[PDB]
Amino acid sequence: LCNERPSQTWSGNCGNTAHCDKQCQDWEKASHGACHKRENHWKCFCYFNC
Repeated sequence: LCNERPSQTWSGNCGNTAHCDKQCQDWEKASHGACHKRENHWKCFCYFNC
């Protein structure tokens, strides 16, 4: 189940979603990551146990 968890590692705003996708998998221990806008802030969300 791909639990879309907010930016742990990543800071404020996101753009390099390719980086985000690693900065979740490698750093933390998610399946992957992806950038999304929430409250006008692009967060790198991580996606675990997918």
